[PDB]
Amino acid sequence: TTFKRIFLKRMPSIRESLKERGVDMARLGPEWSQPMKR
Amino acid sequence: LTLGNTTSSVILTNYMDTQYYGEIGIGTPPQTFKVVFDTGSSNVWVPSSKCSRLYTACVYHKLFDASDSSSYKHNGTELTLRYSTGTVSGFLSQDIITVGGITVTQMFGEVTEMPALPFMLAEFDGVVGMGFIEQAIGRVTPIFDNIISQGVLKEDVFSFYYNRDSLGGQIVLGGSDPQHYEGNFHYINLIKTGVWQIQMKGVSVGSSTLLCEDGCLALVDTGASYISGSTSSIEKLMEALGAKKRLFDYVVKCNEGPTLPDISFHLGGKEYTLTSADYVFQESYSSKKLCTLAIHAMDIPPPTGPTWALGATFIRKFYTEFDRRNNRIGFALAR
Ligand SMILES: *[C@@H]1O[C@H](CO)[C@@H](O)[C@H](O)[C@H]1NC(C)=O
Repeated sequence: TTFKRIFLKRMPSIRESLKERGVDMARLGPEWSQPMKR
Repeated sequence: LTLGNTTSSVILTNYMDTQYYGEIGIGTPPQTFKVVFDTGSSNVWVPSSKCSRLYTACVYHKLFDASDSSSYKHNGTELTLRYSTGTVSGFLSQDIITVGGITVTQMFGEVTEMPALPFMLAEFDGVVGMGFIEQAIGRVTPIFDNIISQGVLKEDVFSFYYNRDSLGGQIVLGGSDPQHYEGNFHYINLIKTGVWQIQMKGVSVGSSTLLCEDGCLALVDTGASYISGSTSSIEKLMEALGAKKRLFDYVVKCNEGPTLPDISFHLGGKEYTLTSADYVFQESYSSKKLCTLAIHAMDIPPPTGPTWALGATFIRKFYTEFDRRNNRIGFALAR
């Protein structure tokens, strides 16, 4: 009515968190698995 | 999720790269959650207090406890998001949901099953689907349709803005702010009603139109952050870009980073150019260190696919207005 806003706040992405923890990308399981996204 | 067959079964539920969350309040008194606002899905889901499977990931997040809400009204219908392994499952519930001042009565998913992996490392609790009922699992009224029926909005539209840097960004409900964009909005009609997907006539690299000739589809997913497009197309685009596969992402040498060409998306007869600074993470400039582009593969099957997907990086440069009333997507140069 006046302009309602949803404030989007910055958070660390899953990819960013994996990098910070030092998780080896190849060691997440096979191609079929599929580290959930689609 | 994987499930080919239906329109509400093939949903890009990325979140691998998602740097922005919003907040919702469910129940009386309100129970707050950090949620991803995805224009790719149409379901509202939060971890449930009824989740108990030790290897689930509900443990690492805020749970909705129906018992603590006076305004709670149960349904019970099961909903399932199938992946190769395993599933995002729960049951349907109804309660009072508040988004940026707007309060509605919502049919949301009380999640009792979350995978391993990747959900433990997700800083957000759940998902708020900004799509149409056609993509909603169980044909439940999506958040936006419910907000529309309250007659609170000036226009039955919502627009996404991603800030200069890092609150970090914002979703304008009931219109689009003129302090977010410059110039005029170019309105592109949707391919089909029920999905934020538009017609793309071609993708150009440099001079120089290479791929997407003879038409192609392009999704506008806010839950996503990168630019998706079929392996064969991204394999062509990346070989032309002089980049090599480093698994899940494509890389270039940090020194040759800004020297790279320009990607152009032909949408609605207009030139939507994306320069090296827009699609490359320039954390380094050393010829030894590697810089991530991305732009990644992602193969979407029918009915949703084969399709391209324009994420948060496209919306960062192009202020996107989502018109539910006129079934169109409007782009304007962000500022
Ligand atoms: C749940 O809601 C749906 C409408 O989407 C309806 O068909 C069904 O009967 C409801 N069930 C209960 C138990 O309220």
